Amino acid sequence: HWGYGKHNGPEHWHKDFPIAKGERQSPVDIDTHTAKYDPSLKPLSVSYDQATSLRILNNGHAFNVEFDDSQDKAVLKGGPLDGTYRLIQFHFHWGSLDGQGSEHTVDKKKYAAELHLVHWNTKYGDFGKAVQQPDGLAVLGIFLKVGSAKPGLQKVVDVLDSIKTKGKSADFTNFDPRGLLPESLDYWTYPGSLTTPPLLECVTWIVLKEPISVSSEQVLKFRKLNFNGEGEPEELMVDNWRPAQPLKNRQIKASFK
Ligand SMILES: Cc1cccc(S)c1
Ligand SMILES: [Zn+2]
Repeated sequence: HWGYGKHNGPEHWHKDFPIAKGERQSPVDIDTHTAKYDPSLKPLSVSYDQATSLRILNNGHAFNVEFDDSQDKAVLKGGPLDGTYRLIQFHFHWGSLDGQGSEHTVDKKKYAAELHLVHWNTKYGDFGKAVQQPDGLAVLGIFLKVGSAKPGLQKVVDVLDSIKTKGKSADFTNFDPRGLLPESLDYWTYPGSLTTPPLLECVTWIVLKEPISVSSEQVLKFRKLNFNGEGEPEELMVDNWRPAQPLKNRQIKASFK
């Protein structure tokens, strides 16, 4: 099955998921000089005050912090979006070395990691029906650079020892995702896809310009997770990023001058 190694990595995924070579795949390189400012973009609204986390799960590809999405809590709206998108989970993609890890790049620059806060369009009723629609998802993408620690991330780092291997989960209540946000909500936006199989083309990407800073110790703890299950040969969970894909017939728009 699919993964990030030599024999099952991104260059292989198209054989089980032909949409890998589709018309709106993600990630992409953001060429800052050609992303035009769009003064019709409305401002972005991130309302996370009532977010209710439940659990953290090592899925053998990344870890997911999962939210109760059964009520109208933790919503993203405004910016490029029509209507309201509900937070369901967040996860990260990261490298084996600080020089690589992000999925989107900015003028070919790779950041050490990238956070994806995944939201579904509430007009479609739940996540499963939303990923059958071209405007079913909105992903807020946030870059991480290594410098000062992010205090808001430490509760995640500290729980990773309890979900080292594929299939492990842990209770993870009362985590506040506002502590993972940078100061500015200036962003780039474009239509794209999940960056992991099944690579579905459902996503309005909203990629923040301002990275957050995490410490070298915080990211080193991500790199101690495992892709394998318990009792299997150890394969460190590193380099779980897909490289940039062809932009094709797409324009990237900037929310800021
Ligand atoms: C499940 C899911 C949703 C959105 C983006 C990614 S990379 C994955
Ligand atoms: Zn992702």
